[PDB]
Amino acid sequence: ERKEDIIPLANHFLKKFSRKYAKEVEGFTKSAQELLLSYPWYGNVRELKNVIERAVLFSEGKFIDRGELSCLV
Amino acid sequence: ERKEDIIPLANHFLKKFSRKYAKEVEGFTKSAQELLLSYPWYGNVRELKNVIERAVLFSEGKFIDRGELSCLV
Amino acid sequence: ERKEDIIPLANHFLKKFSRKYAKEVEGFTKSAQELLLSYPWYGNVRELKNVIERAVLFSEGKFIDRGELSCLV
Amino acid sequence: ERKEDIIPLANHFLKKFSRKYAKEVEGFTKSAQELLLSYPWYGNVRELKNVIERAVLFSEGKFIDRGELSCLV
Amino acid sequence: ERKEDIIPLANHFLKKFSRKYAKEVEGFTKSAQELLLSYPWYGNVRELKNVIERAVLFSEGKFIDRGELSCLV
Amino acid sequence: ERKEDIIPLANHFLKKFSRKYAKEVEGFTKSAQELLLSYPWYGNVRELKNVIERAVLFSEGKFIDRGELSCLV
Amino acid sequence: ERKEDIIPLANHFLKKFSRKYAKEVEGFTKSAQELLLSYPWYGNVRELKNVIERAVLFSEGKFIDRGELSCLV
Amino acid sequence: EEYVFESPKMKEILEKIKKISCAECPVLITGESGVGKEVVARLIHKLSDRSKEPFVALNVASIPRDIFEAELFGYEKGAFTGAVSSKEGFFELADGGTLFLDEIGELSLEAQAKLLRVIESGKFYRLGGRKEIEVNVRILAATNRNIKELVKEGKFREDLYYRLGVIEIEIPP
Amino acid sequence: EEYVFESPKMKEILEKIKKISCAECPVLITGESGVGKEVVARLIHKLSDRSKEPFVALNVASIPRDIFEAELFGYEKGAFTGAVSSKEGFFELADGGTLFLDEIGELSLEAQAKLLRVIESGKFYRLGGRKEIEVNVRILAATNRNIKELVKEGKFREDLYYRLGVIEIEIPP
Amino acid sequence: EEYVFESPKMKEILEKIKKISCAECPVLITGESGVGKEVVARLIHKLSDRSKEPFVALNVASIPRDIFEAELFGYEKGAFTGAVSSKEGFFELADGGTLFLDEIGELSLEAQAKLLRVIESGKFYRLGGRKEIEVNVRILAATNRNIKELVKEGKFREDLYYRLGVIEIEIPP
Amino acid sequence: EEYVFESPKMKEILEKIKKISCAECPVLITGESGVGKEVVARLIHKLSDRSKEPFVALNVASIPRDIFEAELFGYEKGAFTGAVSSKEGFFELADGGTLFLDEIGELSLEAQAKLLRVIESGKFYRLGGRKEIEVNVRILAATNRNIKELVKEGKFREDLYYRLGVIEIEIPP
Amino acid sequence: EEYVFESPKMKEILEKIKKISCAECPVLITGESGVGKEVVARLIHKLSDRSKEPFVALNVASIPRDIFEAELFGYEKGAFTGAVSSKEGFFELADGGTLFLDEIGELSLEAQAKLLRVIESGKFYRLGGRKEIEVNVRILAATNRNIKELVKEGKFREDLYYRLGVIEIEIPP
Amino acid sequence: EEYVFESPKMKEILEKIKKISCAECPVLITGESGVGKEVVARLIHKLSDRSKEPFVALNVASIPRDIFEAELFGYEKGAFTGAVSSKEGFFELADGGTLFLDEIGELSLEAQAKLLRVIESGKFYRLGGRKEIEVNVRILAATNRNIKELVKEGKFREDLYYRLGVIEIEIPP
Amino acid sequence: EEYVFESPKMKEILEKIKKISCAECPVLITGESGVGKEVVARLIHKLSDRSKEPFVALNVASIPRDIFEAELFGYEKGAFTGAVSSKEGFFELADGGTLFLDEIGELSLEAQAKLLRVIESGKFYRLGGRKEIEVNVRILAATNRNIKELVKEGKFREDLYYRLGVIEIEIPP
Ligand SMILES: Nc1ncnc2c1ncn2[C@@H]1O[C@H](COP(=O)(O)OP(=O)(O)O)[C@@H](O)[C@H]1O
Ligand SMILES: Nc1ncnc2c1ncn2[C@@H]1O[C@H](COP(=O)(O)OP(=O)(O)O)[C@@H](O)[C@H]1O
Ligand SMILES: Nc1ncnc2c1ncn2[C@@H]1O[C@H](COP(=O)(O)OP(=O)(O)O)[C@@H](O)[C@H]1O
Ligand SMILES: Nc1ncnc2c1ncn2[C@@H]1O[C@H](COP(=O)(O)OP(=O)(O)O)[C@@H](O)[C@H]1O
Ligand SMILES: Nc1ncnc2c1ncn2[C@@H]1O[C@H](COP(=O)(O)OP(=O)(O)O)[C@@H](O)[C@H]1O
Ligand SMILES: Nc1ncnc2c1ncn2[C@@H]1O[C@H](COP(=O)(O)OP(=O)(O)O)[C@@H](O)[C@H]1O
Ligand SMILES: Nc1ncnc2c1ncn2[C@@H]1O[C@H](COP(=O)(O)OP(=O)(O)O)[C@@H](O)[C@H]1O
Ligand SMILES: Nc1ncnc2c1ncn2[C@@H]1O[C@H](COP(=O)(O)OP(=O)(O)O)[C@@H](O)[C@H]1O
Ligand SMILES: Nc1ncnc2c1ncn2[C@@H]1O[C@H](COP(=O)(O)OP(=O)(O)O)[C@@H](O)[C@H]1O
Ligand SMILES: Nc1ncnc2c1ncn2[C@@H]1O[C@H](COP(=O)(O)OP(=O)(O)O)[C@@H](O)[C@H]1O
Ligand SMILES: Nc1ncnc2c1ncn2[C@@H]1O[C@H](COP(=O)(O)OP(=O)(O)O)[C@@H](O)[C@H]1O
Ligand SMILES: Nc1ncnc2c1ncn2[C@@H]1O[C@H](COP(=O)(O)OP(=O)(O)O)[C@@H](O)[C@H]1O
Repeated sequence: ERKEDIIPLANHFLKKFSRKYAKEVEGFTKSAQELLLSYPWYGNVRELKNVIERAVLFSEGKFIDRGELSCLV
Repeated sequence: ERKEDIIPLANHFLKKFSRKYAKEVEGFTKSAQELLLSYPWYGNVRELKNVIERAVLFSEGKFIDRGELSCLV
Repeated sequence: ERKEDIIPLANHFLKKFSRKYAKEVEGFTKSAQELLLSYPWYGNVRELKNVIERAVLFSEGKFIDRGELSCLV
Repeated sequence: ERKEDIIPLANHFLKKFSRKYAKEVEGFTKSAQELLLSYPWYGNVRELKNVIERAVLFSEGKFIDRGELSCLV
Repeated sequence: ERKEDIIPLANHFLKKFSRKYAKEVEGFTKSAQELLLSYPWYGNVRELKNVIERAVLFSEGKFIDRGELSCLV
Repeated sequence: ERKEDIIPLANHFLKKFSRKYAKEVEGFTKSAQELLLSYPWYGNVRELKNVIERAVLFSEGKFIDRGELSCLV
Repeated sequence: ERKEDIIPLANHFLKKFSRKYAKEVEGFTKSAQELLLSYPWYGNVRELKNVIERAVLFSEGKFIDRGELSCLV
Repeated sequence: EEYVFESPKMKEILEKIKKISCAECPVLITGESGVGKEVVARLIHKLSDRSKEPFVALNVASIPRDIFEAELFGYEKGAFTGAVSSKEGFFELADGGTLFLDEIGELSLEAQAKLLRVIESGKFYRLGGRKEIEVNVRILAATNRNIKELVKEGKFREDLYYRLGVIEIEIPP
Repeated sequence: EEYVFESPKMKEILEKIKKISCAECPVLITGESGVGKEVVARLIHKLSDRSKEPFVALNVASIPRDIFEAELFGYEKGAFTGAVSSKEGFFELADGGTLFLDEIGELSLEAQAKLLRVIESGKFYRLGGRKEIEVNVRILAATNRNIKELVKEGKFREDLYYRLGVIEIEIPP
Repeated sequence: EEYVFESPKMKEILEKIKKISCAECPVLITGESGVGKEVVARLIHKLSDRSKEPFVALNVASIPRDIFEAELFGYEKGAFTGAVSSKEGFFELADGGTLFLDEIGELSLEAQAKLLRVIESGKFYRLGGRKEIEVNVRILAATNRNIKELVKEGKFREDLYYRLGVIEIEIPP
Repeated sequence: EEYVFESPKMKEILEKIKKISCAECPVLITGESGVGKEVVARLIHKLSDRSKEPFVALNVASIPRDIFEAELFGYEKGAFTGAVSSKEGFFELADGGTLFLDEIGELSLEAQAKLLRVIESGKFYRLGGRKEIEVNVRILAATNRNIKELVKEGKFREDLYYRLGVIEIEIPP
Repeated sequence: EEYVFESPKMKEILEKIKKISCAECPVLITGESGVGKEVVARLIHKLSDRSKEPFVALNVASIPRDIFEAELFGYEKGAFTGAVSSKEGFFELADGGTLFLDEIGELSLEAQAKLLRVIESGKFYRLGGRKEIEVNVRILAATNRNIKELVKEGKFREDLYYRLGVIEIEIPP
Repeated sequence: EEYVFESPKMKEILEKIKKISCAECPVLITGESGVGKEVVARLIHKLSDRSKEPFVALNVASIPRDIFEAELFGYEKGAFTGAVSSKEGFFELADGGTLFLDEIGELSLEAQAKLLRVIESGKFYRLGGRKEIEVNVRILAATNRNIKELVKEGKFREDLYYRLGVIEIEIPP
Repeated sequence: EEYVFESPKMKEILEKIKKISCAECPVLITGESGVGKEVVARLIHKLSDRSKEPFVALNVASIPRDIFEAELFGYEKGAFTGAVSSKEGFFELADGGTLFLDEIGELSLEAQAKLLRVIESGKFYRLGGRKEIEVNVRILAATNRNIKELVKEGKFREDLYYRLGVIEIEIPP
């Protein structure tokens, strides 16, 4: 109920971890950003924190889209 | 089959209880002693133990005869 | 069983705390004083001590009435 | 089993304390002396020591009788 | 199926116990030795161990024969 | 599903144990090697580990064939 | 296992103490000497040392026999 | 006002109760349904030394034969699927007071025994294990059936009979 | 006065008891109900070296089969919902004295075993875990059923038979 | 004199025992009741390097399933109402020697696991907490049931099977 | 030679493992019995930065639920009858390395909590008192049950789920 | 951006928090699971005068009831087998800051008391002996159970209630 | 205004307090929970000669039984892992004033003794060693249990009873 | 008036005391609780040559086992956190007089030894280091337990037994 938070938060996280695991990950793609906004996030902020540490590690290029995310969300 | 035991035993018991319930009961009368010897005592020593605790309590004077006993035996 | 104590005590307390938390609270209103006298005070003096530290903090103006009190009592 | 000790001892004690707490207590009354002799004194000399320090303090006049004692013994 | 064992074993046992219960029992008689060899010994070595502790205790003189044994075997 | 592993592994094991129990066992014979490859090895690597510690101990000469193995496999 | 020591030792001790506590005790009687020799003396020399200091003190006349000893041994 | 006793045989039975006063030996009451058995137990106890003490009356028929040996005594945890706590007991609740077992004949052989053991030892254990509780309860059995008979039918332990048969009162219809 | 033994077979059995005196091996007594079994146990023990020592007689039928293995031995805390203290034992209460188990056939296979283990080792543990107690109790089993039979029915452990079957007395009706 | 082995299959099994001598891997013995299993364990151990060392044989059936996991291993204080001392263990008593678990199939899933852990690690803890004891005990399981079967019934842990199934001896009726 | 991974979904899962390499967040592995869970943990750790560091795998089922909270963590002296020394811990033994808790669903609510506290704080205390030890252990939970479900059954703490649910791998039968 | 409060009753509760700002009297928070209790504690403290000071939140359920009275407070050396140093405390770690005890009802009677003593005196001792430490910690209890009830169940000390019941906030589901 | 005493038995008890004024012998107060015990102690002391002197009230239940004998008296350095200084004492803090031990029955046998020694000698030592401190504290015990009983249960030292039983006040519910 | 001794065995024991007069060898008194042990010590000393000298009676149970070896003897500074002065001793206070150790069995093995050393040498040191004090104290041990037994339990040093067992008095209940 704060879809206006998912994309900013997520982006926070993607930054934390991208720096924590030294990964050249800059950010999410549109396709991905959508998904993140549609997911119900039962865990809420917590679950997104995990979903993205996980997506940062699984990340291969500079961005994240339906690819790594769908694996979870 | 030890009628030579009934009167001594009985007398044991009458003593135990007369002292246990603080009753001025000294002993059985002839008339009573007879009965005790005629009873078949199926329960044997046990039944006599009860029959007399019971007779000691039911006792009113200093002795026990056909009176209280017949109530049972 | 000392309704003659509630209003004086209460007034003691309201003073302690009003001074302890630097609150411009002078005292209880009639409407409030009534309530305080009707409450059963199971905790007694203790419960009133708390009920009022709490009411002193919750206090907004110079007085306390049904308002803050009802919150509790 | 030294009832010949209770009254002398007691009297010792009543003296100790009467002097220890500056109490104008001279001694026990008959009525009291009886009680002291009937009590079983499980604690024995010890219990009597206490029973009387206690009775010396509780004492109001010059003597001690059924009054203060019964409170205990 | 080791009748060549019964008499030696038995003799072992009779020694153990004769010494365990301080009994002047030296050994089995012919008549007895026979029996021991004919018994089927379902319990085998165990049963013989018992049969003889038992026979050592039941023993009256210096030897054991049909007497005590038959009681069992 | 790695029959290309049975013979090498087995050979690993036969070495471990041959050295662990100081047994002059050099290795398996053809006849034996076949069997080892045909067995389904439900336990897999584990079962072969056991089957051979066991075969190393049971070993009598310098080699192992249908002999000791059949005992198990 | 040195019964040839008990009576000499004992006699040593009885001398030490008889002199240590100024007691007119000269020595043990036959009856006593026997006992001392039969006792197992678990404590050995030590226990006898004590048993006799103790017997020297308990001593009443000039000698020691079954009397004082039995108290212990 | 008062209670009701006036016929000779009862004018009597009341007294028998009164005498028994100073006692604690179990009592066996027997009479047809309605005769006043449970009214006598209650009176015996009003008269015993422990009148002020509790009266734990329990109909032995008012409980399925398979749960009596679980509620009379008590229950040691996890021995029967589902146990919120080792179960207390009417024996334990009746500790210090009377335990009026109504309709005795309806006791399972297993409990008939288990009672006997507690009438003599006075100690009991909840299920398998050992006794760890102290109960002082006066037994008061009342039944409308003829005990003796049941003994030849094997439905009633004899030794348990004589044990409760210390004092025996029989209420005439 | 005295007790009663005068028939040959009993004139006997008394002596067998007397001889057994100086012993401690378990004893297996068997006779129809009422024959005097429990009277012999009691006499065996009055005669054993430990007469002055306690006599812990317990009817194996006077306790629900599910709580025997909780009271004979003992109980280790919190293993069954509700435990006021790890439960002591009749074995422990009988320590140093006799333990007359009446009506043996009525032993669960689980305890029949658990007893055997204590007849040989003499050590026991209350529930799961290990032995931490020392008990010196002479076993005295008495049953009115025919043991042997029960062995072919599988209701009675054989090895436990021979173990108690050290000394065996049979009371004729 | 001596012991008894003369049939081919046993003339054999004796040797298998002899060879196994210099070993310590657990051993799984299986045969109908009475076939000589527990006689082989005993012989295996008389022959192992640790013959002079103790032999801790314990019937897994001779102990209520709820107290096995309390006596095999041991017990950490106050975890079950009543604990006189953290309970030692047959594992600890068998330390340095053999531990012949008879009738394995009768192991609770909980202990079947707990054993496995000690067959591999060799370390164990008494209840909740961690291992603080060092035990060197050679496992010797004997059962009369068919293990494999039990595995498809889920009553017997498979991995625990293969672990004890290092050396396997089968006694023919 | 090598190990075995060739199916797409696993050709995958291997990589997921490889990527996770440079990490330490707990990992939750789930698949039917036998699927290779514990084989993946082991591989994850062979690949993590701490491969050379220890691997403390412990089956949560291989220990009675009442002694897990005594061996996982550790134990502060004299808190349970019998304590030879405050008990170390698998957590402490796994310090600096991996701690593979197998069959997580089998964690008591009490430990499920106690673990959570150590997954976040990383500090723990043996029983009552406070933390005085420093442990750096990477949690690796594997269970064959469906966690989520258990959460609606209340048998599994949710917050502990998401905490271990950082990285989640699911092995297909 | 920000946090979330907009419903009347909460539009409220926020303020109550704000007012309470300048205070230190303990606070009792109560609401169903998930309602935001622990979110309010955290906010109360972000708002108290000691926001910059530590926040020592500890789930009273996340620790075995026997080790809470060892970790909350602290521990005096050698009092429980194995002590590396007299154990510090969450009370001591929370000194100068907040100590949010979650799920209060789960406090042992022993600690419920021991807390009370520290809510009034503010001094505490690690085990037997006397207080030698100075702690200034604001108590913040939150529980989802109904305290009052627990008081008639005897599971919760009343005087400890009123002590924490200085300021009481109730979060509606 | 004032305090509250008006019923005969209390109209009394107040005076008993007043008389006791000029004394120092310990006092034993007993009444159901809430009756006013701790209110009387406080009054006794407001009335004793040492009213202006401190009042060291300590609930004997508000401290784990293993740390009471560490805080009541005091503690000699390095005797229990971790000691910042030999621990002072409530006895030492109460020196010159009153020491109101609430709920006495809850005293360990070890301290029950240790108190006795200080009620007679008035000297005490912190742990092993000897007394090196001088304390003048008037003992004031209050308990809601029946002391005498506890004496036959062995949970309460008798000689310690009579020692505190110098002056005894009983508050009626 | 006087004291009380009139039964033969005591008519005796008094004399034994009288004879022992002129002695100083330790004395071992043993009898059930209450029999008069501590009354005899006191009398022995009233009769010894040192009657006018002090009587230092100390209950070995009235002090936590960890502080006895700190108060009996004494304490050398800074050896245990917090020491106001090297602690004197009951031995030193009893110097020149009697030292009646009540309930001896309750002596730690460490002190049982440490006493022995002082019963023979008469010299002692407070903690680590060497003896620097001269004490002439007559030992008077009294215990209600059976010493000998304790010796086979290893709870009581034998050589310390025989040392105190110079003169031994046994008070019959
Ligand atoms: N508003 C937020 N902005 C950025 N990160 C957040 C936010 N809220 C929570 N987080 C992160 O998510 C996790 C959830 O934390 P927490 O505050 O404990 O949740 P809860 O509401 O259950 O108390 C934290 O570890 C934190 O780092
Ligand atoms: N010979 C006797 N003399 C005196 N009292 C006896 C005698 N025999 C039995 N009793 C009493 O009778 C009761 C019957 O006891 P018991 O020995 O158990 O009988 P049983 O022969 O059935 O074992 C006992 O409680 C005992 O007090
Ligand atoms: N009569 C009173 N007048 C003013 N304040 C009081 C009065 N009685 C109690 N209080 C206050 O209420 C609280 C209750 O204190 P307390 O005396 O300990 O109660 P209790 O009767 O349970 O011992 C105290 O902290 C005190 O400050
Ligand atoms: N060959 C033997 N020689 C002497 N005594 C034996 C012999 N065999 C067994 N025994 C005795 O008989 C009993 C039977 O013992 P055991 O070896 O356990 O039998 P099983 O073959 O059933 O294992 C033992 O207590 C032992 O003392
Ligand atoms: N590939 C292998 N090469 C050599 N030995 C192996 C191999 N795999 C397993 N083993 C041996 O077999 C046993 C099986 O081990 P493990 O890895 O635990 O199996 P699992 O796959 O069930 O986890 C081990 O003790 C090990 O020594
Ligand atoms: N003697 C009596 N006097 C007055 N009322 C009686 C008497 N006997 C029985 N009653 C009444 O009759 C009813 C039947 O009682 P009860 O004794 O319990 O039946 P039962 O004898 O079958 O147990 C009771 O409610 C009681 O009030
Ligand atoms: N030989 C006997 N001499 C005297 N009384 C006996 C004898 N045998 C049995 N009794 C009596 O018979 C009753 C039955 O006793 P008991 O032996 O306990 O039965 P069971 O043999 O079934 O166990 C006892 O109360 C006892 O007094
Ligand atoms: N091969 C054998 N030679 C001699 N005696 C044997 C042999 N096998 C078994 N026995 C005997 O048979 C009995 C049964 O023994 P056991 O092996 O313990 O049974 P199980 O195999 O069921 O465990 C033992 O007492 C033993 O003396
Ligand atoms: N992918 C795989 N490649 C090779 N062997 C495997 C693979 N997966 C499992 N195994 C084998 O199967 C066995 C089962 O292993 P495990 O993963 O421990 O079971 P579970 O998944 O239930 O924990 C192991 O001994 C291992 O050698
Ligand atoms: N009022 C709120 N505004 C925003 N988030 C909230 C609010 N209340 C709860 N939450 C969120 O819900 C989760 C549950 O939090 P919490 O308060 O810790 O549960 P509980 O009340 O049971 O202790 C937190 O992670 C938090 O981010
Ligand atoms: N006689 C009394 N007069 C006025 N207040 C009392 C009286 N007795 C008790 N109280 C009140 O009741 C409360 C209970 O007090 P307390 O005596 O401490 O309980 P307890 O007797 O269990 O120790 C106190 O807070 C006190 O204010
Ligand atoms: N022989 C006696 N004559 C007179 N009083 C005695 C005698 N023996 C004991 N007492 C009394 O009994 C009480 C118990 O004393 P005590 O000897 O100290 O117990 P214990 O023997 O357990 O140490 C003492 O207070 C004392 O007055």
